[PDB]
Amino acid sequence: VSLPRMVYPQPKVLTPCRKDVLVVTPWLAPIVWEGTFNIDILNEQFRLQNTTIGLTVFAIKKYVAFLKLFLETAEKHFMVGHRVHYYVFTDQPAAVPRVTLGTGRQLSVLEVVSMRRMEMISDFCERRFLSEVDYLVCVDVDMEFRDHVGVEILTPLFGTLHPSFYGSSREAFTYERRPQSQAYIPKDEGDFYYMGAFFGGSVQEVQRLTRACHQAMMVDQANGIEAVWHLESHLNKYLLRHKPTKVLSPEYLWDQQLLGWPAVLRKLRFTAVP
Repeated sequence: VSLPRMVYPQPKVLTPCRKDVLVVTPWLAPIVWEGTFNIDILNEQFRLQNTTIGLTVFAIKKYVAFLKLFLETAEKHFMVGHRVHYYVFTDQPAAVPRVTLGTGRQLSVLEVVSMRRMEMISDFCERRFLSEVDYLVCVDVDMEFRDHVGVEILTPLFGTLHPSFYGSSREAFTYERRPQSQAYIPKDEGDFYYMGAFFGGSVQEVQRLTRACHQAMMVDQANGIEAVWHLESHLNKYLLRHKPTKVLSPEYLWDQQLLGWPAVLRKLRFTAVP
């Protein structure tokens, strides 16, 4: 459908807002920073498609303690105005807190180890996710939303710049460096260091990613090697070879106690818990 008439400031071709950071990758994917997007336009575009976003977390053993703050803050900040389906995978269904949800938002508790996590997405819940949501977003539970995380992130496949490495040279990236591992990346390769804690995309692309990562992890297991940073290492190999269609800035994965609040971050949207 057509967008309706909208009144907003004209984009200025010769006076770009963000001159301090790279806002597009060399394969022409946007890198999402505050000041690159008009959220009203994006909200219109995605609401006209009746977009449903699946937010998936694993909360095992003591990590169930983090669910209340995670879900409460997601209610304030994550995809507000859009349809949201939370999928909470846990070994303790009874410890999932009772959190009040806004309209058009639902929560499913799925009762159940990075390889086990990939199995849930690509195998056990494959049909379900295809039937229920348009996009899947995969995050860690020991986190809280502090600001807007919305449809600006949505795209066929995204990763997020790891907050410790966004300013680093590729030699410093903690990729798997042993050629015996399927996640191996040599010193002269690499675009970015993506964090394992925040990635997503269309259901089909996230399933493709998890299927590929699971295969790679099984091959490594058969060869008696475990990648240095586990899923994160495999995600980085996958995203090197299959370029993401958006990259999220570190606004989307931050640790203020560890890293402060640098000028390059206008907002701190999703953060580690103090």
